[PDB]
Amino acid sequence: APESVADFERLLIGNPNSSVVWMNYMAFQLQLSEIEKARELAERALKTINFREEAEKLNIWIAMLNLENTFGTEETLEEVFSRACQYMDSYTIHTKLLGIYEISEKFDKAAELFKATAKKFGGEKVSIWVSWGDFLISHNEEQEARTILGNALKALPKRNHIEVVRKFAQLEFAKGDPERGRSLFEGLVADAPKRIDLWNVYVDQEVKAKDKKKVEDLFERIITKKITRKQAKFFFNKWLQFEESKTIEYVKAKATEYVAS
Amino acid sequence: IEDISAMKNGFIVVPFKLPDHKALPASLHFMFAKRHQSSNSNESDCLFLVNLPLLSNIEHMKKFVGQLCGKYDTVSHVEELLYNDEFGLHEVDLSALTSDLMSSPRNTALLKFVDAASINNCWNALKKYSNLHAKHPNELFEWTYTTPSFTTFVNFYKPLDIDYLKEDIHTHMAIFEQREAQAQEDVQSSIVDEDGFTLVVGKNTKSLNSIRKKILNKNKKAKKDFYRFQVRERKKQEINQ
Amino acid sequence: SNIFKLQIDELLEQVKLKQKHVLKVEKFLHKLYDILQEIPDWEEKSLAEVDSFFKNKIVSVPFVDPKPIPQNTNYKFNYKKPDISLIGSFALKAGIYQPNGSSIDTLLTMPKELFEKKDFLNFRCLHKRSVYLAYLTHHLLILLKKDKLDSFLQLEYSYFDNDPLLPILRISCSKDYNFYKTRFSINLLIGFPYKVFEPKKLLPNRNCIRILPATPLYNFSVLSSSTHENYLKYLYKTKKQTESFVEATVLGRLWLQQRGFSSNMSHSGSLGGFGTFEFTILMAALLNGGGINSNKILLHGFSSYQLFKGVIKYLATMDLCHDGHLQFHSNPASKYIDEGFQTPTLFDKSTKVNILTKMTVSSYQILKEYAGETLRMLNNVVQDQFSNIFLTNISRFDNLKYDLCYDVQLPLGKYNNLETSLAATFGSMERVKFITLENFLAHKITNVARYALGDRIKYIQIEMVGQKSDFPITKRKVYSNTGGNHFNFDFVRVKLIVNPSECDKLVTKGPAHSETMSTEAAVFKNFWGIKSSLRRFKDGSITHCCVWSTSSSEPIISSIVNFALQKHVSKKAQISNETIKKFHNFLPLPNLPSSAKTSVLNLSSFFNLKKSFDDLYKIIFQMKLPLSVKSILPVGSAFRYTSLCQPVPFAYSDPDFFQDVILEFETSPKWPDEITSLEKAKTAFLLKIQEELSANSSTYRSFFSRDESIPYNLEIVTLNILTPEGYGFKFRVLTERDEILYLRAIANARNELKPELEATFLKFTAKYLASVRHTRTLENISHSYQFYSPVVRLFKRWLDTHLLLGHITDELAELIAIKPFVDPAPYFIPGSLENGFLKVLKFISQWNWKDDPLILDLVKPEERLTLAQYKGIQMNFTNLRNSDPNGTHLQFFVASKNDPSGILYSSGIPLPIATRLTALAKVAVNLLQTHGLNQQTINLLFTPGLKDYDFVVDLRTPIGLKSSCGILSATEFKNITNDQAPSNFPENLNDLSEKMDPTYQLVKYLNLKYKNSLILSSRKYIGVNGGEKGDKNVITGLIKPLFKGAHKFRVNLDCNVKPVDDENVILNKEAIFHEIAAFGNDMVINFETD
Repeated sequence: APESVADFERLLIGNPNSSVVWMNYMAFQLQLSEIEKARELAERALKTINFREEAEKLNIWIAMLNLENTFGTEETLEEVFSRACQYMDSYTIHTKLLGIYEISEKFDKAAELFKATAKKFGGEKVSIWVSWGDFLISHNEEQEARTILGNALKALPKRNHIEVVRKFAQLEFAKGDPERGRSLFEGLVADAPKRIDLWNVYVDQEVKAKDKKKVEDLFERIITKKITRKQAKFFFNKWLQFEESKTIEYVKAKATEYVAS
Repeated sequence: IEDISAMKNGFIVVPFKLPDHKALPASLHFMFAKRHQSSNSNESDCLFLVNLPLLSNIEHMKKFVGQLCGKYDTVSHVEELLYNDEFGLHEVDLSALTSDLMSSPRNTALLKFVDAASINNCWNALKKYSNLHAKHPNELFEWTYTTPSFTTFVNFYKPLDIDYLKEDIHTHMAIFEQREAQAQEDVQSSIVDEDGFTLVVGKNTKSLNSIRKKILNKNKKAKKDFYRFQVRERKKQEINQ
Repeated sequence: SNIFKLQIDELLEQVKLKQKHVLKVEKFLHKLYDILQEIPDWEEKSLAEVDSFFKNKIVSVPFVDPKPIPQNTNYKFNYKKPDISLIGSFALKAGIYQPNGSSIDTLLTMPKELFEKKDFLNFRCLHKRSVYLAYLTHHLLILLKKDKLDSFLQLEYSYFDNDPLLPILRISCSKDYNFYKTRFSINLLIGFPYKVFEPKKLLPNRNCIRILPATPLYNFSVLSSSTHENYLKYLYKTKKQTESFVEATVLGRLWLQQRGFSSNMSHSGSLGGFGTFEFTILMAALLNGGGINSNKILLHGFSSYQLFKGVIKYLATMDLCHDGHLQFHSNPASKYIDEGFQTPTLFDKSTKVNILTKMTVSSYQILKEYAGETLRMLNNVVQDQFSNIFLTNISRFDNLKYDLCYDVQLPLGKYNNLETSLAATFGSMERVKFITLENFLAHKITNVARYALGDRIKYIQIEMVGQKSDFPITKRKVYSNTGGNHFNFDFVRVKLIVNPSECDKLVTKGPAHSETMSTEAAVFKNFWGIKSSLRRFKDGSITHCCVWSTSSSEPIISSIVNFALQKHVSKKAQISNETIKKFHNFLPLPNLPSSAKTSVLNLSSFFNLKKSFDDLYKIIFQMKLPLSVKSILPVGSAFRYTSLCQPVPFAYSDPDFFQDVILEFETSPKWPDEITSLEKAKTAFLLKIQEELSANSSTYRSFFSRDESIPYNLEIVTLNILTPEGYGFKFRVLTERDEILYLRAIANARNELKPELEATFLKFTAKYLASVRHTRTLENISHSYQFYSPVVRLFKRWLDTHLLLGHITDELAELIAIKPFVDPAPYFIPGSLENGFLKVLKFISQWNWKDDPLILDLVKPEERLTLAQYKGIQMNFTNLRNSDPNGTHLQFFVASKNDPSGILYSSGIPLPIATRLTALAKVAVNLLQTHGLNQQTINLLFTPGLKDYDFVVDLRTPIGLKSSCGILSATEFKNITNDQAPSNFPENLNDLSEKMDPTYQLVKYLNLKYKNSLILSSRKYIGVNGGEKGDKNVITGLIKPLFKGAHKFRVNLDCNVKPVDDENVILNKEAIFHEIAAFGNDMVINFETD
């Protein structure tokens, strides 16, 4: 077991590239609460780590900002945040910052950085917006995180405007409102029918929101379209083995009837 | 135990043969395999392979995948060994790092195909290859250790042929001065903006990238007298001291 | 002016707390002199019957030479109860806790009633002293045996300071009443009465013994037996005056025991004689003056540090031996009288004694040199070297404090067999001034070594080993078969430190030829016999001289001392010195005309390629470019006298056959912009220069070769030329643009890619820019430090046999070898190859890394590095390795004036290689202090130490390459290597791959391929280390501590993979070693795992 300082440096000499060992040496000073000495040891570590390993340099920067979020204060948090955004990727620094700021329970910086970073990297992605929407629904801002759709559609180009209503309908079916979520999903089914993923995952999210009468109407209302054999096997098995998991006789009839017409 | 032949994250264990060392009687060079993707023109339908043989170049990969093609009816469209870094001499590009243009994974040689069905046929063929090597070690699928490694690394004291590098750097200078004069003429010809804004430029500067990087790298007479609020502060001085 | 006294107080707390081992032993010696008090008288009884009285006893009487026959012993053989005094070391408080043992001083001066006015002749008063001792030890032994404390004591007859004239009674204790956990040898000594006779017999010009060759040694010895009590009266009165004496003299005795100067004797052939109470005596003599006008040298206004500095200044700037010496009288000024007595001298007129006549002329000479040397390294205000000046015992090794050693083995047989076993004198006039056989041979051998060498060495020291001042109770004498004789020495250490500028000068010069052959030419022809004669010179002088046939393996200093031994002191004794020849064939001997007869201090090969380079220089300046040459500058290892082949023409097989020359054109602002384009323009200039070279002077030939010693530039070639005088030069073009190109590449690189491009720029600076001032400075200084090229060449062959050159760079090895030269303190500069090499290995075994930088200034003796640049170097070292915790990737720190960064040559080497070097140095100094120097010792010092660390390959190319590298293989015939010598250039230049080796750069390629799994090494001086045929090479590899076992499989593991579990992988070690041999399929022959 690592106890002494020569033992720790022996671990780091015989093991250069394992973040297990690196955050063992960091968490020793974190547990001894000499965390400013851990700050100067961190300034050792970021410049003594090998520079090829992108995931491990992510580990050491995530661990440094973990120190500055767990015990530091905002005027140095923005400093190491600016240095992290300069040295490595600003966007993943933003995402780990948002997760760690809501872990350390500071809305007074978390909501503002949600706004600024969804402004920043939300014109080329969607996750920096939908993490904000899921966070606002989780902290009871349902209509505020439903009003984010106009912000997403004017932030992004045309290419994933299907995907923004896709993801906000995902979180609305997760813990928002089911019929208002179907009022979001109507733009999906009005825009694109020929994308066969949206229908299947929309009825699967209907299953996981579990309004069983509209489940028994939605599966029965897809099938009147041009359904090919793979799509038929998919929707067919996701209804029949779910009923395995008043209607079962009629869909047993439709297991044979819609082979004909 | 050899029947363990596939790892967690889709890695396909690929063993081969080794030649005869005069004192060695075994012979397990191990490779990995995947099928990864991206929409750009260098990662679609592509494969990693790790733990490369020394000087893995185009021609024995040609003959090896041709052996698999003629062996077990896989189709393959091989063209080039993408991002072959085995020694580690091409990570940071100095020329692109300080140039006007010609601008812009350790021992993982990447290789992409033309047909995704061909690369899937070689994927199924390679998984069966991995498990047949696992089953028997004597009726192998094979890349025999053919050596252009000698042809590029026992002859390296060669005088580089004089007429060849003559015409080579002749062509290099003949394109370099062309794009250089083009860049400088484009700089100090005339730059108006979308609106009316003529750009200030040097007398003998050469690149918009140059003036861009120098504008990136470039990122008193008050008086202690003379005013009546200053005679207010100095009378406060001359009564406090 | 601050912290050296903190170091002084550190020495005080190192030395002090003496009470626990002065109180109990002062109680024990109190009981002892109580026993001496109750020892009663023993009246006059005749000598011829106390012979029989002591005959059958265990106390056979010791004697001074010779035994007193009763034909004249008509002296008063009395015994009375003498005067006790408890003086000296344990009364003036100068006790270091040495594990060897501090001394003690208990005085028993003789009573007034057992001598006469003329007792002071023919040493029968010393025979009285010896029989006085014999009865005192008999009486004391029966008293201590009835007092039953013999279970841990043992008494022994010793000599007072190695003098047979004065024997003493030493007590050694061993395992309630016992004292054995520290210092030993509590001795008692009897002495003579205080004031007896008027000082004519006390003068050093007395001899009353029969037919006047005076006896200054003996009238000093009896006067020091008597009158060392006024001196401690003087010591006590200055002790009552002031207080700095005790710390000043513990410092003085400390430094003198580090230098090996204890106060026994150098007349008997041992380094010493000067000691701590002599140091006291000169400090208190310089108290009341010191000047010629008795100007006060020493005040107690300043403490021990400036007391010590003034003492060493006075001893270094005031001669005692040959011109001037100190005078003082205890009863009273002190001045500096003008002449010298050809011996260490200082006169004390109140005693008429010569206190510095315990050591000899060469010992005083080397001590005045040590005064000057420690004065030089003490007066400087630049750095602090208190551990360099005190805390390293330089007396531990012989060839480390000295430069080379001879061992004369003289089998004389017997004292009667002298007359046909040795050619020295045998006379009343030599036995009246010399105590015994070793004394007259010592003084004769130091005078004939002095006259034989003269202006050929710095200093000589003679020291007979096998000597001991130890002889038992039952025995009358040292009764010891000392290897072919029965005299108290085994064989003669002849230790030499040399002026290195005249070692291999093959003619020493006597006086010229007058017609009347005067006495100097006479004694020259007598001393040199049949060999020396008078010769003409190119000046036309007719002068007396002798030819010294210089050999390679033999320095002619050994031949001249061989003749000066076997002509005068003996005619069949022999000389042992085998170390020099033992490594001189470990030096590589080039194929040169009469190269065996050439010296090692000859540089004719380097001058030959310098002449070839200069004609190339003229023919490259006298032509026309489109852009002229600003300057070419060779930077080659041959141009700085370092390369392992002493460079013979046509010698392709050495990988550094191709020397490198930088050349730069003038500052044309027309250059291409990006780095590949500018280095391609440099290739274009090299294309033009070799095109005109083959156009005009086709007797030179040339080709191009890619270089990859700088990373990430793919298009950098060098121009190699073959000069018809027979040499090969690389040419690399430098511009004014590459430096700012690398700096702006650094500036605009991505921020996680900074330090690798910084490493690329550091390699560029080391290869192009600072390398020029590097080779300039040390090539300029090698002509002032003449043994530099042999010590670096032997160091580099040692380092390639122990397999480090594949990581370390040759300029770094060069800097580690210049470190003992440009700072040799406390030692000398090395006047020989062995002294240089073991000074190197002793230093680097001493040297640490964590708190230890290495600052050196490559300056001339007697532009330097001042305080500000010193502090800047130490400060960037300080912040460098507090950023770097323990040396994880930066091990050494070599900083000069030409590189205050220090990280230029130390970069790149792995921690196992650096720790292996330091461990090998500590193993070598361990072997040196344990086993001693020997032929098998040196062979074990050049053993491979292959260690079987995981990996051994045995490699032999299809040809042998030592006749082709030009190092001849000690053959009986030179045409055997001449017809295989490659004195022709190969026409198609592609064949140099098979006329040379691929092993070094293939190990380079494999190392950079397996940079994080195993580090590899290969013997890059192929049959220089690989035996005699010139074919044997190895490949070895140390595996990382990360890959001790199977590891969790990832994508960033980046190694040689073997899933032994679904989650765990390990090396296919046999497959990768097989692929190594598959790459070297024609190169490999044998392979051994583990």
